[PDB]
Amino acid sequence: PKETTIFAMHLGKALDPNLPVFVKAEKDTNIKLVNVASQNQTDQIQAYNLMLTEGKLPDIVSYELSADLENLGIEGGLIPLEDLINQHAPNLKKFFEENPRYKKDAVAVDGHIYMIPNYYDYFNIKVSQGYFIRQDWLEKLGLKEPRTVDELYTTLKAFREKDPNGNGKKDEVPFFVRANNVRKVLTSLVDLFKASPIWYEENGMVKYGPAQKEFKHAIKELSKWYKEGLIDEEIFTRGLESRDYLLSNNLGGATDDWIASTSSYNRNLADKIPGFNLKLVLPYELNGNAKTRHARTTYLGGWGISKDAKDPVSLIKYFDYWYSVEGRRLWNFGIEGSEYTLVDGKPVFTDKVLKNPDGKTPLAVLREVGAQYRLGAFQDAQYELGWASESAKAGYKYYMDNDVVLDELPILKYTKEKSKEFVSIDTAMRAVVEEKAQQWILGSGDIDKEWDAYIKRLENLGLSKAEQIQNEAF
Ligand SMILES: CC(=O)N[C@@H]1[C@@H](O[C@@H]2OC(C(=O)O)=C[C@H](O)[C@H]2O)[C@@H](O)[C@@H](CO)O[C@H]1O
Ligand SMILES: [Ca+2]
Repeated sequence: PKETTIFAMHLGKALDPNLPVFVKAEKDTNIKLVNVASQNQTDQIQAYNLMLTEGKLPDIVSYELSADLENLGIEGGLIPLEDLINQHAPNLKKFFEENPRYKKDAVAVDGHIYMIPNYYDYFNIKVSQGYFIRQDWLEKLGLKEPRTVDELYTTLKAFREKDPNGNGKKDEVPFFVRANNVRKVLTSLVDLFKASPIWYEENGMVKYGPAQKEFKHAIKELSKWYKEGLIDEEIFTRGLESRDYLLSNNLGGATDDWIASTSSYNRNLADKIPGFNLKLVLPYELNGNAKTRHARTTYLGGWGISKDAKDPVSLIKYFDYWYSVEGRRLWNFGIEGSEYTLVDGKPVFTDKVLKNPDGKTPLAVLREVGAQYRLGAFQDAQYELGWASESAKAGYKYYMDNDVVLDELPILKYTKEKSKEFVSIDTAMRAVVEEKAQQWILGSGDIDKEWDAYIKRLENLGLSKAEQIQNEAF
């Protein structure tokens, strides 16, 4: 039994090594994880920053912000992994050989690998979020499916004012989102208005979304919709249970969220809310613009081995376990005999996952056992297709066939000084954006009055230099 410290959080939860997935991994690898993040910590960014001041680094450092993680490597906090992989990680060695695009995500500008990313199965499923609306509420109110942002506005107003759930109460929450930080709230609100809360590419150039007039318009509109009760008054505080709560209580009318899990509610709530039909629609058009910037990335976050780890060989073997057939299946599907059984050598989920008696989504059930826990593993789309509804599967194709999805800007990588400065600027600007966007949407500040000063503040923090760094790396 090898006791191994780790910093690991995901979706606001510190990794619990007693979860079934990690107990099995412990048996198979003899690695016993001990988290340095405690169970009452839910802010991964603040926890990571605090962790950096605590002295000795944990053996394994997992983090969702890969640019920060790579900077830690460049500074010597994380060790290079490439020799460790070549000598002791045959599964990872093979994975990088077979997948050059994925290998590119793991290699820093200086040629070292400081982290193993958590890869999506991008070349099998590359869409992410889509727009959903309560078709049964449309039918009840005699309304057509809205196809433009103005029509959405009018439709949401009808949801708010005309009691579509039929209970005589003004309790409807027309548009809602699902998030565990301010960035994710903004992400699922501003795409409506063809804005972006992050960096994006435009004709060969890299631009900062929150500095654009499209973002100003998005926030100004959202402020109006907020005041009129068309978007959830609790958007910034409701947290990751928002969708579960608002749909299961027949309050929510529309959202922007991941296609498979959001599609699971029709079956999930069919008995509880007769006629419930939360239906995928193409992104609403804004003056003819039919595009969404919601796309799956090749990876999200990653983990590395710190300079303070006593036994890195043992740890790279732990990293490698997740790329074995059995280890990858474990990460993706949970435990054989519990979450799935093998049928002709292929995992098929059980009723526990597919027909959960407490209305948990299939993905929610899988996360509860430690499956899909973001570390540095490789997702398998067969897991997603294994619980996705027929409507979800048709939905992927709907979005792809209609060419509405714009690829995400890959995370750019820089040389050491530029990387340190970019992350510093990017982080400082993020704080300003998230402060002002809340103030403006909630009505405590006036965006028309304050926008120019906000832009000057971003510039003061280094927006132009960040723009230059981004475009050199592009
Ligand atoms: C890597 C990871 O855990 N990503 C999180 C998202 O998970 C995706 O969610 C869905 C879905 O249909 O809901 C399908 C994908 O298979 C799965 O990877 C998602 O939970 C998101 C919510 O904000 O958070 C990501 O970190
Ligand atoms: Ca009502």
